[PDB]
Amino acid sequence: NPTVRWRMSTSWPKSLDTIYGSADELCKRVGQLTDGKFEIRAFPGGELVPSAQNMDAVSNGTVECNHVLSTMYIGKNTALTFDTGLSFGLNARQHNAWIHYGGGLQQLRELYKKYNIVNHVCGNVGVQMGGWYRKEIKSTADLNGLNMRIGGIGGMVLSKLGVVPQQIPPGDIYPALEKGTIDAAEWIGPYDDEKLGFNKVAPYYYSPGWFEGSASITSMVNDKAWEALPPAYQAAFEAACGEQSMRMLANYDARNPLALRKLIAGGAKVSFFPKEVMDAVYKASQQLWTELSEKNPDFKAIYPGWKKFQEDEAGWFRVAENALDNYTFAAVARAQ
Amino acid sequence: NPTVRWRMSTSWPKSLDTIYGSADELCKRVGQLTDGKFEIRAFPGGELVPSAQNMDAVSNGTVECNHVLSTMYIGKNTALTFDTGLSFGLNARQHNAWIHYGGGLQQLRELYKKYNIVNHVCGNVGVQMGGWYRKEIKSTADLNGLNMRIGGIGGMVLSKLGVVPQQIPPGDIYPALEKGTIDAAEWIGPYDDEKLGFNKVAPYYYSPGWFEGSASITSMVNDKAWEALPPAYQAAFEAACGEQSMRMLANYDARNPLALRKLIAGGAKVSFFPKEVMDAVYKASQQLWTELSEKNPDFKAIYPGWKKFQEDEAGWFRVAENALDNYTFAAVARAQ
Ligand SMILES: O=C(O)c1ccccn1
Ligand SMILES: [Ca+2]
Repeated sequence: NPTVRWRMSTSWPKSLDTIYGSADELCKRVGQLTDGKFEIRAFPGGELVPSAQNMDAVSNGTVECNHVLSTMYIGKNTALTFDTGLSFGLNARQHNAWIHYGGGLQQLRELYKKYNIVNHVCGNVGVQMGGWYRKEIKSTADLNGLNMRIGGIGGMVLSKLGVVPQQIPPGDIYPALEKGTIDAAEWIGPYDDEKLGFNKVAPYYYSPGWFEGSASITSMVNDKAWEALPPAYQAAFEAACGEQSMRMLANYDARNPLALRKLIAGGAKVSFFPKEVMDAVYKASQQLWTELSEKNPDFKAIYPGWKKFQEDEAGWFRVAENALDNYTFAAVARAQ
Repeated sequence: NPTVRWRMSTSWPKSLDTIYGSADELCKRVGQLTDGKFEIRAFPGGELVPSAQNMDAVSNGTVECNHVLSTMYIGKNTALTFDTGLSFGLNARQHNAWIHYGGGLQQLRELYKKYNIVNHVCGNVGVQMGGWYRKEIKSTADLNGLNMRIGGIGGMVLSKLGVVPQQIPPGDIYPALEKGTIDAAEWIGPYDDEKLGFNKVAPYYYSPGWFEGSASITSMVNDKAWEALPPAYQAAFEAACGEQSMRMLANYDARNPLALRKLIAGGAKVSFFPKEVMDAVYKASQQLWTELSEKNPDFKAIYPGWKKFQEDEAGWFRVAENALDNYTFAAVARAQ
């Protein structure tokens, strides 16, 4: 097999040894699998192109691949939200099940042909936190008029409640929050959020980030770059992505607990969103799916099967996984 | 003309097709990664050696690797329980986090090296069910004298409450339930149980299966066979295992819900173990760990750190992950 050299434009700061670290691991593994012959170099967000351009830069061949949240690019097609995740959507396990064994990947591949891309799921961050605020969120009144940084489809939901959302890139969130040009910000969770500093300027940390059931990460590959690879190199990339689909989330799961404990020790006020706020955003989410199905044939094509899959998945996880986890987590706490 | 040729002795009949199929996928991916030059052939349980001998067969070099449930070999060393999962143990995500980012893999590698093995995690079954019961379980009194097909660690815990674990060939479980020779049987979960029709002869299908936690699947590799591989072939095996750690579970997550629907349509009564029963089996499990730790320094050395990891994980998952999943699963049910 030949020597192949690619650039991977990520959307993340190097400081995030979780999500960026996973991109680096992916590249390293592809190298190992090919004796260094398939060399992919990852670049932090903003280095090669602004992260807002990471999809376009893959479609036009500027870079061979990226490492992104696909719904940053929601302005291209709202059906991209099936790739990243829907609000109150599938959890990480259920999402990977839908993708690989429920027909999701093939439906997304068809979508991505419109953009000269071959997509691969390559990570997940799980259920996100609800973000950082300067005041208590007691009711939906506290969301009306809020200038909030939020990535993904959740912005579209929150706009219905009067939030003014923006997908400001990660490295730019803290300076805006610090300056006060945004009032609130969500990123991912305790480990990453501590790295970026939001707790220094915002006292309240809410949970859960309903914004996605899980935030799944995608590597978009230029379709001509993909085609040019020999079969073993395609397999290397696929397997490395499948592996990071476990490993990235495993790193978050390992690292987040201590980070939260430290955030609380340092003064963060951690609270659940009130039930009434949860109900309001849930209802707004359901209204959004009705709208997107009516307006976007690509969303309409995927939604019904996706919805049936969620219904089946949720029913089963409620019976077994969650029956056990809810019991065990409480028993472990009592025993502590 | 392969460069390396290995045999993989699995513990499964091909009819356990989610698990055996994953072993096949693993071997196929390794072939893809190496243009067929690292050839691994999988074999069903018993074809090369009995499944009970799969660990020793690898230790002795009879075969290069296996595909097994490590708790089958707890008679050799009870610390192997940490590889597969403890009763009321980690969930699948938490186990993979412990293994890859929490120090678990290194602790298990040190244990396995003494048996001439390099171990890799390569799958997870997810939470299984509590089994098929002819009669309702209302309290721990109903466990005393219960003749239940169950083994391993679950049997050891339940025996403390007066259950009499039963050993019976797989094809004899259905007729044994039909005749009332046994009162109850655990097999696996909906996908596999559906093929055997236990619902037709023992309608109460109890949840959750706490017995095995979220059982992880291991490939034990002979250490000299492992060391003899070219590094790209080591990486191929590692990556294929990391990938199957996601894919096997994804396939069970996709498959189990349809099977559960079929079981319910055949008369399965999904039932939940009462709180009093759950508390009693949790307590009995903790007594077992105390005893295993007192008897085996290898178990004692791992347990406290594993327990702390579980406490840390449970504390964090309660904040966001389970907060959202519990909300969503309930909402999805209402909308359906
Ligand atoms: O832009 C975001 O909000 C983001 C990106 C990656 C993962 C989760 N969230
Ligand atoms: Ca986010």
